[PDB]
Amino acid sequence: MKQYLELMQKVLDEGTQKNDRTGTGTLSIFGHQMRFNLQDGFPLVTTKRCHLRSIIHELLWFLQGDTNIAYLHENNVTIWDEWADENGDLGPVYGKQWRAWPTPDGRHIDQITTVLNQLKNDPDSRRIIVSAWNVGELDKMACAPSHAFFQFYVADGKLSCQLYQRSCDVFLGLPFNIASYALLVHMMAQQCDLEVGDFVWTGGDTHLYSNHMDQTHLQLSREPRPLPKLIIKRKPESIFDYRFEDFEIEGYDPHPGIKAPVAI
Amino acid sequence: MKQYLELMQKVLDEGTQKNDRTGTGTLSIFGHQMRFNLQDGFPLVTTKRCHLRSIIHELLWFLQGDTNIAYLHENNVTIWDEWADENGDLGPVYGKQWRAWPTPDGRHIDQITTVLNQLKNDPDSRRIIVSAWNVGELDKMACAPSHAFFQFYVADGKLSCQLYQRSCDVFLGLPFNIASYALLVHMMAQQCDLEVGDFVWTGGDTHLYSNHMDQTHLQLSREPRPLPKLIIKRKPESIFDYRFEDFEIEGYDPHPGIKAPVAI
Ligand SMILES: *SCCNC(=O)[C@H]1CCCN1S(=O)(=O)c1ccc(C)cc1
Ligand SMILES: *SCCNC(=O)[C@H]1CCCN1S(=O)(=O)c1ccc(C)cc1
Repeated sequence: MKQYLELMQKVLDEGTQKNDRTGTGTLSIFGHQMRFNLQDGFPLVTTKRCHLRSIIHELLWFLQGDTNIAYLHENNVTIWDEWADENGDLGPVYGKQWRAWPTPDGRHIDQITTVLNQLKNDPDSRRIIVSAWNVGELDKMACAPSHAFFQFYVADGKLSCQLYQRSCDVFLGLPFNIASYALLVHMMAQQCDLEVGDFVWTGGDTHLYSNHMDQTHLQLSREPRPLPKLIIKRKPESIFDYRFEDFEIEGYDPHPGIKAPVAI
Repeated sequence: MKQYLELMQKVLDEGTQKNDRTGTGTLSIFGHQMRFNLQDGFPLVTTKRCHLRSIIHELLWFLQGDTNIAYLHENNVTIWDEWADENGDLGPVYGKQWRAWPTPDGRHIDQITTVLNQLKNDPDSRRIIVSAWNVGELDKMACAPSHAFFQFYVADGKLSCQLYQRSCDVFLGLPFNIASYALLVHMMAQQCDLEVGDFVWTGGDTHLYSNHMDQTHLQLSREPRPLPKLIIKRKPESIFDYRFEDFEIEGYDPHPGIKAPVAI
């Protein structure tokens, strides 16, 4: 997409050479923001085909609050396979913190139920937030949350959401992360009876891996296509009742997918 | 400063007229990002006289982990006085979370000491983060954090910092928050033998209260002056040992102070 393709070119032109924990290099910048008006269309990258299948399964898995990858296994989603332990456990990563953030005194906080009630009873709140950044549980996680904190906002009947992404693999993770959050906004807008507003994406350490450079150069030579349109075929009773088949993307016409080596 | 007046002009030109928790009335935009290269000068607003006295006191108080206004009220700092209980307590707000985030297993994490060690030993880490967003303890706090989460980053010997400010009073709070974090960045860079890089400010619900409108347009009729300069006079043994008198501002020649009323 245009903002996506400008950010890629910005990392190339001004990123500085950095080394990651894996000994692979990166070109990196710090501080970047893009805004997607979801009424202009579903923000799925069109300069390389992006499969939504796993994105959709992951989001539902998150909202259900389980962190073991058996559900992903049941639908053959393998994006989390390498962090899981022998029992398929990730520790208390995203979904555990979204639905059951553990308190000092033994209880759990359901941040999705909270934001849904704030959106419905107090939509002008300035603290309609969900944080995955549970400092006291970072050491138990298979990985520290990348897409770390998000906030919702309502204006003129429209629901917007901003994500702070402390660490961003521009080529491989970003298209995935942008779709995931746009998806959730549509879902929440429907459950709160709102229209969709903007998806504001803000990055911390925003980088392109050194072995993503040919694929980036190839992707910058293509021209973006008009954005697709998301169709939710059925309005379920609550935000926790979506099923994979509820979502359809229409008008998606991407250039060919581009394969990139994944860095562990 | 230029970035600061551009943000005021943006809220006035794009903002949505809404109300506050008290119902006061705001003009707000959702999502914004701006940058201050700290080698250009210490980002203290000059379109109205701002006093660094209180900001320094508040930051040393935060850094001690303190949440009682006693130290602030001794040094005639009254900015927290309306939130404090009859004992002067604010609850586990900012400084408590910075220095002793309570984990579910009964540990306490010192986030500042953690980012200090990560700056010295793993400056390329993509998780050098301090979060005040302790979901579990928000409702024990006199108010939920405004300047909720910040991240450090190092490139070419310079220390940068990005803050995610989930609610921003642009006219009254913002000048104080930008100067607070820029002072923090100078202190950390001093402790890690780094030079200062950029302060990146990102906002969530970013608003002007409607009783600050004439003050805001008064400010907007003035030209930004040249940025003052910060001189630190000593290199204390740790980031926790700075004193008020180690800090000097040079070249500060602001337009006149502009008073305005605060929100409850
Ligand atoms: S575990 C270290 C950082 N990686 C991640 O969190 C990965 C694990 C699977 C999902 N995320 S992702 O960054 O959103 C992602 C998604 C898809 C691909 C191909 C790579 C990364
Ligand atoms: S407790 C409700 C929100 N108010 C604050 O968090 C205040 C208390 C003092 C620090 N903050 S502030 O938003 O940074 C601020 C600073 C200075 C003035 C004059 C007003 C508000």
